[PDB]
Amino acid sequence: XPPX
Amino acid sequence: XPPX
Amino acid sequence: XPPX
Amino acid sequence: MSEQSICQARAAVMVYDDANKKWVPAGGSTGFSRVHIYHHTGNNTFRVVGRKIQDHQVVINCAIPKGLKYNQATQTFHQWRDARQVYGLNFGSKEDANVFASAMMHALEVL
Amino acid sequence: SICQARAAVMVYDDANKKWVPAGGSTGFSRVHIYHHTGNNTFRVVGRKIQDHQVVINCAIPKGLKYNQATQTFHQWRDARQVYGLNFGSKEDANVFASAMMHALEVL
Ligand SMILES: [Cl-]
Repeated sequence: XPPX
Repeated sequence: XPPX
Repeated sequence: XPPX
Repeated sequence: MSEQSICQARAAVMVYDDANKKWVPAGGSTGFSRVHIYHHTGNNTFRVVGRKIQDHQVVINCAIPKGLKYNQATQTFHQWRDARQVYGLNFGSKEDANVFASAMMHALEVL
Repeated sequence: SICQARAAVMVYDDANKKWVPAGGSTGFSRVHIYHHTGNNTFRVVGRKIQDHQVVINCAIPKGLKYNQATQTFHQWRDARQVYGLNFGSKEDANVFASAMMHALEVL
């Protein structure tokens, strides 16, 4: 997942 | 995308 | 809501 | 009838811009939405649907497939993948995040 | 079958932050894009060369983002996991991506  |  |  | 809302949460719906490595507002403009998980009882399917509060824009309408990985990256930012995009929910509160995650986890269990 | 390429098929292990061999078995697969002409749909299918285990069978939906991370490692997402193809050569990569990019255009 991408980071926020 | 996760790296290889 | 609209349908899927 | 034919779908039931199993939760509602206030959240800023985002999508990940892969080219620019940043999150952008889903549907093109900032602001909070009302985001539901809807369950179709006849087919036992689920989807996430959300409308912007200010102008009612439909900003998310995506199926929740069996096996989906729902990542609770932080207490107020949760995310998941589909083939086209990564979706993120930036919840208005920890409580909104909790109610939505509880319902998502239930859906994924019964899929 | 609109293409065939030689690649190590990988999936991303979310828990351990690492790529693992698709299906649990190391080694190369022959990877195809298949076109169902009756429905105008596409899917990716791959079989281990050595033992023909089917290690990937993935629909290609309209709008899929196919990322060419390097000249020989391409990847894409679905809800369940991230898929990777570590191609044996730049030529295998370009043949497969060309077909993928065409499939995505005609969906
Ligand atoms: Cl960002």
